Amino acid sequence: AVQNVADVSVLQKHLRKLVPLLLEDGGEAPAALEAALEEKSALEQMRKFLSDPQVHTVLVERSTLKEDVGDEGEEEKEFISYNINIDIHYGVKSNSLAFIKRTPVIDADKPVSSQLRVLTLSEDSPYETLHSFISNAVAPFFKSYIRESGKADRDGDKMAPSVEKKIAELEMGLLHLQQNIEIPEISLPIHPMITNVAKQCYERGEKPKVTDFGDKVEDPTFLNQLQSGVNRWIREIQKVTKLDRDPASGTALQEISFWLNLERALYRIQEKRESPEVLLTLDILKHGKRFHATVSFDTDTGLKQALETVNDYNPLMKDFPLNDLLSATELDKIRQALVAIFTHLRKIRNTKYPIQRALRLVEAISRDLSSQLLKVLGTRKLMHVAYEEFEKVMVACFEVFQTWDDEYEKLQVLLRDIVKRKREENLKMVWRINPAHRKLQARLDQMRKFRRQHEQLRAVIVRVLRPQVFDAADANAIEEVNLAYENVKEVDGLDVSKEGTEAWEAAMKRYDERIDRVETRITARLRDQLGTAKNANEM
Amino acid sequence: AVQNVADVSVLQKHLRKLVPLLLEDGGEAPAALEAALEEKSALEQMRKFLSDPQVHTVLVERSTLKEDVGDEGEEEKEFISYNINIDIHYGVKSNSLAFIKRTPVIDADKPVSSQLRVLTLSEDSPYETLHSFISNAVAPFFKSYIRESGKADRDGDKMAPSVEKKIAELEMGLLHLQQNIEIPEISLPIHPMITNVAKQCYERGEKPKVTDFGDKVEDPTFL
Repeated sequence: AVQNVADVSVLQKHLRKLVPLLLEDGGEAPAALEAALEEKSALEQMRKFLSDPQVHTVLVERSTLKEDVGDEGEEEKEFISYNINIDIHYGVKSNSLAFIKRTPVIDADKPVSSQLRVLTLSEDSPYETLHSFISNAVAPFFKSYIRESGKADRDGDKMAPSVEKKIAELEMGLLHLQQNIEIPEISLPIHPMITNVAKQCYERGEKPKVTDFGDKVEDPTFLNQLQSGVNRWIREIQKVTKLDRDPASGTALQEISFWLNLERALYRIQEKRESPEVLLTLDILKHGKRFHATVSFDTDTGLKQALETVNDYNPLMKDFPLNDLLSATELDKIRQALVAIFTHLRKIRNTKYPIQRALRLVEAISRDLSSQLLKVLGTRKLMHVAYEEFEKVMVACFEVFQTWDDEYEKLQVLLRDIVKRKREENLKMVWRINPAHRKLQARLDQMRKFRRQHEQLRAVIVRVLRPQVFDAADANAIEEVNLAYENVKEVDGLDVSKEGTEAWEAAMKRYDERIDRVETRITARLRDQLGTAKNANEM
Repeated sequence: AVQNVADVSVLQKHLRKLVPLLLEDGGEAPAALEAALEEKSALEQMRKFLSDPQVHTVLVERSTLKEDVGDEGEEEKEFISYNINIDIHYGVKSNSLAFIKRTPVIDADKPVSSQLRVLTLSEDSPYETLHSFISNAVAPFFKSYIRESGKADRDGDKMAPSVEKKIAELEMGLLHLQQNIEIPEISLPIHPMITNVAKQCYERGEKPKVTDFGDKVEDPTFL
């Protein structure tokens, strides 16, 4: 509710004590914070924040500014820059603190931190952060709250279980979190003095030497700065190298993009650390026997085993038929690409790959198929596709689907071959894969059925419905069947909604009620025309 | 990861200097936080949380307990206590501080506070808690970044608009989550000794009357 408006001093001191540890493991309320923190620009902002019972967002940041300095000797300078915002956004190269007022007006007499919750910003990957942290912060908490509150006990309100289900839908629906951000390389995050000195020592074309750095070649502080910069670079490249998109929650296109991305990134970083600057930095730090940095660089590459992990190039062997599929618009070329990609998947046998990842990618390929064949059938315009042409295009599509079903069975055989490999290590043996195109195909196949019967229902009208070939019921029933036919023809087509199939089923049971009316009429004509004899028109 | 691990002492002292600023709004560490320091189970759970990268979540629950009273007509007092939680739980009348590693790898040289992620919760209503906090935490920030980072111009992931609709329907459902106070029936407190005298004189098969308490019927402090 609305209460007394808190003062600047109490919360200012609170945040001043809280920040420096959370920001740089210390600092004890740095003066750069207090400079613009006490500024009227921030002061009136926070006065409005406390007073207005409508704003509950704020963002106090402290960017470690990378001040580019043009003076000769170094490239950049570390800087401190406190920033004030009333809205929350991704601060670049900084972590921020947000404060949400749980009470629309906050006072100091009640605890400010009790009526206001604290958030701290992530700069490395804010989206992955926020997702994983809200999951781990609410999903078990909300489950425990549901259990203790007995929401399952009172069935009058059943929306809390649904909101738990949709929280789960969020948490398992987006795992990529805009993964594969395509970070191929960065700048050199090491000591700038050495880099610049070596730059002028090499632009002269005289092979930068040990002595030209002066005492810095053996200075303990200079070598420590080199070690810190090398450690920062090695940590950054480790972070970028350990990135690996989850095979699920994505697509085959995402997988191939990630594969090519990591390939080119490792290609460029295996050519970047070989620059003379890095070599001379390592040499002159080891000159002072800085062996820890050397062994870290030797062991913290973290890319070699990844290099053999990507040394399989049958991935591209499959990717080429994947591009053929993405370019495919006709069924024959579609299962030609399927045959090719199956052959390449059989060829993957000689290489090493995570088998669960491979199975997930196979399922992703199956649903990518489902999607492209769906757009193909939509292109074929089945909404009013003619009878015989519907059957013909169905024969083509269904034989293509049977070819891909044979491919699926051969993939199961390849999975048995995988298990033949797997007796080398004997890990988990759980397999479950099912493309949903089945249901699509399900609808497909059932439509075929009505088409068949409708053909049978046409000629007999000229034959059995015609009077010995009454006229009134004859005309009535032909109008019945024709209007019901146009109804079941324009009611549903390339439509993929299964509830559309159910509505079609209702339409066809009305169809069949007219059919059975015709059956009763023709059988009545039968029986009233019977009783004479057996021969020909009698029976 | 485990290459360098922050010590128990440094992290525990950081929490000791951090908690009172939040759960007392700038106060000083109480005897509950002293127990938190000395709680061997907490002492081992924080070590497991800091070391094991399998779980990056820890929760400290400054609990309020219904302290029994002997006063002259004044209801039972509340005593501040502490609880440790590797996982997270629905705390009741017990404030909570959650610490989940923003940086999955654990390094003592890396600033531990800048290696961790700080959340907190006071028990007023989980419904409005989750709704308002997710709203003012993700809506402006998420839409601001997707609009400003050029992702709205990137077709690599149309995942973002779908999850925007997802966030919106979270906020809708959680704001409509305002139905029940959820206070159907609570235990009736009188006093321990009267209740146990009644139970012990009835379990024998006898009706409790004024006589069983004996002297307790005319004791002004007891009454």
